[PDB]
Amino acid sequence: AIPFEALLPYGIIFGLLTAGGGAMQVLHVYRNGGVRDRFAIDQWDSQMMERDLRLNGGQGRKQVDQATAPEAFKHNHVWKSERPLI
Amino acid sequence: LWARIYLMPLLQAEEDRQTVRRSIAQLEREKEIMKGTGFDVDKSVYNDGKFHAPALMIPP
Amino acid sequence: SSSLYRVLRNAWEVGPRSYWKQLNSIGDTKSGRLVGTDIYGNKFYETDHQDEIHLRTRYVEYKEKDYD
Amino acid sequence: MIINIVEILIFLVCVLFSVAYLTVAERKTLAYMQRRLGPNFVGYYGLLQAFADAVKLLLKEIVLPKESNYIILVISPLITLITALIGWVVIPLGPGITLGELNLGILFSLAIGSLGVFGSLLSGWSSNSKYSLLGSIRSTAQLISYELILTSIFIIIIMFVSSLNITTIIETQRVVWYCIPLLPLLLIFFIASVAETARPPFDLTESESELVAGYFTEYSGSPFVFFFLAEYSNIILISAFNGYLLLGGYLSFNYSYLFNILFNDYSYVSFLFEGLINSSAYAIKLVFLMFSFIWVRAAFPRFTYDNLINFCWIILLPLLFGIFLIIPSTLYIFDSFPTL
Amino acid sequence: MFIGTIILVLSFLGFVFNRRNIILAFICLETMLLGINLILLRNSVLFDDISGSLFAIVIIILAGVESAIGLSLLVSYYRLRGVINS
Amino acid sequence: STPLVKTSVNYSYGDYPLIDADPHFKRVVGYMRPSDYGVIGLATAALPAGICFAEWLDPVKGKFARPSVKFLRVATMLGFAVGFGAAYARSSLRFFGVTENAREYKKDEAQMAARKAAGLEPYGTSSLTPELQEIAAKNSAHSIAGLFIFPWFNFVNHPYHGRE
Amino acid sequence: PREAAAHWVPFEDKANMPDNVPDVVEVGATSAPLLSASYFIGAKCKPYNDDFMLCREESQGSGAIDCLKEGRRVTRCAVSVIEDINKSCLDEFRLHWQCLEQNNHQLSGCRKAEALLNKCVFTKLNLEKKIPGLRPDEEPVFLKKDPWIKPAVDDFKSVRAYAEAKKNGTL
Amino acid sequence: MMYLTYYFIEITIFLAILCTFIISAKNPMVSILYMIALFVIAAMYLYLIGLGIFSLLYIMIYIGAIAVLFLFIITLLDNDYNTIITQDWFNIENTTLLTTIGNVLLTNNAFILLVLAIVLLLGIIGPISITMKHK
Amino acid sequence: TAAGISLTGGRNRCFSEWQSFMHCTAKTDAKSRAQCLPNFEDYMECLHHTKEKARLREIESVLKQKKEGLEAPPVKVIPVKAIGLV
Amino acid sequence: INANPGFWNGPFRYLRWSAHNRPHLFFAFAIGIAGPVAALTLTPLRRKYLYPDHSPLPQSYPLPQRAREQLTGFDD
Amino acid sequence: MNTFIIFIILIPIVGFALLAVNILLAVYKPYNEKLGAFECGLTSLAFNAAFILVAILFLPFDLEISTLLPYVMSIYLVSNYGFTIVLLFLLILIIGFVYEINTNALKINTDSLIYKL
Repeated sequence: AIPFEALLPYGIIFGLLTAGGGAMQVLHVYRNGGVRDRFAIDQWDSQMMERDLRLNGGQGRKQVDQATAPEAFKHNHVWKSERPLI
Repeated sequence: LWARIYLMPLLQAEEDRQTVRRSIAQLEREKEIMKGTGFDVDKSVYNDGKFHAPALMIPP
Repeated sequence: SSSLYRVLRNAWEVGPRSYWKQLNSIGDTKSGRLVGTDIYGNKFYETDHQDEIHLRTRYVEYKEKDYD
Repeated sequence: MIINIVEILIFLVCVLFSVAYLTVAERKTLAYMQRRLGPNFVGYYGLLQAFADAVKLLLKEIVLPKESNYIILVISPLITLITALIGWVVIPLGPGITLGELNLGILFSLAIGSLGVFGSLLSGWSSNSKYSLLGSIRSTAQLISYELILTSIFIIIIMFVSSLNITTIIETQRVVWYCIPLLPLLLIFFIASVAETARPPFDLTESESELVAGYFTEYSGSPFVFFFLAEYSNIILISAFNGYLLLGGYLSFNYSYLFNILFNDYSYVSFLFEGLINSSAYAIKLVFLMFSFIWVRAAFPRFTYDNLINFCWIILLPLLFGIFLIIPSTLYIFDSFPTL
Repeated sequence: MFIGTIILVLSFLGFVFNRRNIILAFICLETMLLGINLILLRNSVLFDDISGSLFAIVIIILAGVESAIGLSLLVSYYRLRGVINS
Repeated sequence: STPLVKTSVNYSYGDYPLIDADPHFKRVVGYMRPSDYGVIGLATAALPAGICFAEWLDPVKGKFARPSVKFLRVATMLGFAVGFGAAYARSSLRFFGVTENAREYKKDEAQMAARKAAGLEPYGTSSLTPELQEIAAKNSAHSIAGLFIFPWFNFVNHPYHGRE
Repeated sequence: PREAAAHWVPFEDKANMPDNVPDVVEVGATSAPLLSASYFIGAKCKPYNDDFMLCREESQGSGAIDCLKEGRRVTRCAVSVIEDINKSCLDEFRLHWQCLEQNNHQLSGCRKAEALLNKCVFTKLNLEKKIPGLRPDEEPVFLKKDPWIKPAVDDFKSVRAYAEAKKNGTL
Repeated sequence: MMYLTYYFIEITIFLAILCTFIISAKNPMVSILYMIALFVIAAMYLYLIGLGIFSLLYIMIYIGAIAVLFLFIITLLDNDYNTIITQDWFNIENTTLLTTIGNVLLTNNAFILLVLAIVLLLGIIGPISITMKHK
Repeated sequence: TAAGISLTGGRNRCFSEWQSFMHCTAKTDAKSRAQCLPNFEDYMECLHHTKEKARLREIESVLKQKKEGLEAPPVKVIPVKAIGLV
Repeated sequence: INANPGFWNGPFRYLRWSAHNRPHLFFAFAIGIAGPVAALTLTPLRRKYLYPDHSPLPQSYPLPQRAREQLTGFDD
Repeated sequence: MNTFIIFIILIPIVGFALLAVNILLAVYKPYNEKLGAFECGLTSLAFNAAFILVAILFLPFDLEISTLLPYVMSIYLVSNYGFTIVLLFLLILIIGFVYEINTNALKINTDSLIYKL
């Protein structure tokens, strides 16, 4: 027969990893605001996301598709002031 | 790649506009600080006539 | 037999209270007909379930928690 | 901040308890392969066995032998455990679903792995029991030799992907798992992961019959807990490396049709259901690998030092260099150099 | 430039004023190469130039082979004498 | 096959006209004269003849003995390598216009004219991008100068051949 | 340019444009709508983009200040095409860019919404999506049927709309 | 919090001075462990300046191999201004430090690569030649 | 050679004036070479920012010696979380 | 019993001996050498018959090789 | 302060906490006989070259393997050119590996009985 007592610890491990990953999916989605995560993001993507923050008012990954930008977009430009690499 | 190429001109153009504004703005700020002193703020440190966005700010 | 079906069938045959008693004393789930009782109070069972190996067809359920 | 904390606690608890229950699963599986039962008495169905051993060992006195560097003897197990657990920060249970989403995830895995020989190298010097010294030198040799095989298989896989992000490597495998075109490479990764973990048959490092106990002869109490925990955590972690390099990580099947039947829009229910599917796929792959470690422990006698060194450096490494030659050749022949 | 320079100079002084052991000598060699490389890499970053990092990679590899050969020399030296009294 | 960088045109490496600044391996072997094959044969014979004569002059173990077949086989192999290197160098030097190259010049003119008639590229089409072609050219140009040190060849169909 | 290192603070400049410079509208779409509309922007504004880049090259270093005018031209062309999409094909445009938001911005995960958006834009704006540089033998991947690579979950709304269009005959 | 990341560079520098404990160690082992600590500090500094991939390569090689060899053998034998960080969009590829190093090393400097192959060949032949007694 | 290649495979930070200076040295001869000393100062300037640091030194020195207020559109520093807020 | 027969004495006999008595080395070498030879011999066959090589991808903005053609449209 | 750094910080704290629990709760009664080193129950150095040699040859081979990381991260960009270069690199290293094999570097009474009648 199939020894179920031998499979109980395997079942415990399997349920633990499965539940942990499911809870991590829900937390990541909740942190993202209802969309999946962005993975393998290059410099281009980081800059696009910064521009998105300038456009949607700092609301994370929220997207706007209006053709014309609000007025504050022209003034909320950011350069970065980086300390001397001694 | 082709999508990114098609987006690059407008994004660049915006960035050039921001560059010109912030470079000029810093020029007037420094000039205003240097009024009353015998120093030329408009003189580039470079010998070519080319536009040179500032590097190296003062710490804020 | 190590099968889960054996355990489910024994648990059904024996009732939930006795299942919990067995899980708290012996660790297995055994279903067998009572044979007798000691002077001390322990109870002895025999089983004819074919899924029981040689030397597991008689067992005892001690009367006290500190069994011996 | 709060969400970060909750994610880390969930992940850490799952990993620690999975390691704890792997020990019980090993005892039970070996037991049933040996016609016996294994732990079924401490806790219902022997489910509290690992915590019983833990508590006992945490109540055990620490003995510091007279000729020993006590600082090194206590800190070596600690660093090996830390690195063994740090290795988990990059393992994804779904697309982007990990504590550390590094573009250098593979390089991080290899580096933290290479930090794994220091427990063996240091304990022999710390114990000063002679059995520990012999075990320590032989182990350091074996571990580095097989780390070479593991690194070489890593490189061969990156030849197909051209990325050091683990999630990307997993995503490229929706077309096919890499264990299909590279079945021989999968066999070698198992044989080498067994050796790199120091498991039987390749348990020469801490083999009780050649050398009593092993490098740990002198380790009582929590230091023994640390070596034990690091060993089983490393077992699971290298099974994880195997999983995402070769078994497609968290990919099981195309559940797009099913989700379109069940749901009609995105919801926390559907995100949770997808998360559970991906995590279940990855965890079932981990379970098969751990079972295989236990199976191989049950089936085979040990190697000798000469035998395993000969294996790694005369049978495995030539084959791997040959594959180094033949994989890019096949890419070139069919014009399939992978893009970034 | 700062961390690398100080590692270089302190390792050099450790090497020269070593009157304790030969292992200290090996270590000062390795750490000097480290400091050289750190200075190099900072300069690479400041210039956004790849030649600096290429030479850093080459130094890494050559320091590897140099360590291998040096330890082999030390072992061959030991084989005749049985003991390193420095 | 459009060049990305400017090259000299019909530059004189010597007293003779330029045929090709960086000839392709197939051309260099294809334009080899019977004298060059004589050079290859002479090296192939000379190297084992050299080892045998050296044994004659000063026997390894006092008493003369003909060198074993392993060493003679070695000898032939390496001698052929030296001969082929020498012959390749001679042909390439003809291509640069350093030695006499009338025959090679005429044959090149004819071959180029035929290729142009067929509509093909004068130097062939490359499976590389132009940047990799310029890099391959800068790696293989005048690499015959280091024949003593390392062997390097042109295997890439690039357009930087220094002609018009 | 390299990304910022150990310690950096972002700082904002409060000055206005110098008043000699003609003002221009800025594109307000974000990454997903922009990536959705990129092919149409290219198809329409290719001459202006090319002119902008040629100006930047010929300026030989003063590009930022000498190439403001056709930069304004580029931005205006982009805003025009985005407005046309917002007026004519808004629902399909939203399908496409929300699908992209869900699929890590991979066009391979939004073929169904992309087919609808492409048909709408071709019919109501006379813009075609096309991949430059392919020989006639090579087939554009976004036109390929039965791809090796498929999304994890076909987007629900996009699947429903696609089946609906297949019924209506628009697609 | 902000002063932490600001002085992070200066902290690695200070710990490096302190760790260079290597010279004063009573036990050469202990000296080798402090060498490993110095290498971890180096990896920390490398990440800070923007070269994390180098932090990982250093961990891989110098700690993973060179420190391991060291220990094996000895068990056996008896500027106040701030820089402006600006964006531009001319880079459409996902090209990082490793990719660029591969590109230049394998095309512009293939010769350096093959000479490094010869150097590693030496690193194999030599140790065999002097640590092994033939016949 | 890798000269001119940035950390991302493009042109490094200081390429443009280096290339201008090479255009000089190509067009001129040894006698005439001093003719574009200016291009070389521009190159070294891009590399090391020395006259720029000097100019910033005089600007800061005079700024800190001033008690009168400054009326010019100022520079504002914001937290990274506050990019695009309001 | 079995012993090395010498490669130079007989090639195919030595290959058979190697394949029977040193399979690890024999097959390591076979797999390693099959790569480059197959590259050289078979890549042109693939190009000729199966499918040609792909068109290169862009690496940077494709600059037009022409003069500015002024322009008229989308102005102030 | 992302999950990465917090987890990295958290792990050693857990290790130290387990160690401190052991120190606080366990008894501690050292005495001379207990402090002796264990060798099968009762109180009580030349090595072979291959021990040295495995360790020493690990470093070149490790460097060879890790020298292919730039290649596999840039395979497409280097095209059929870099391909050939890395073949040559690999073959040159394979030669050293052949030398190692043939010299048997890592490896560690049949006379007849004759009577003078």
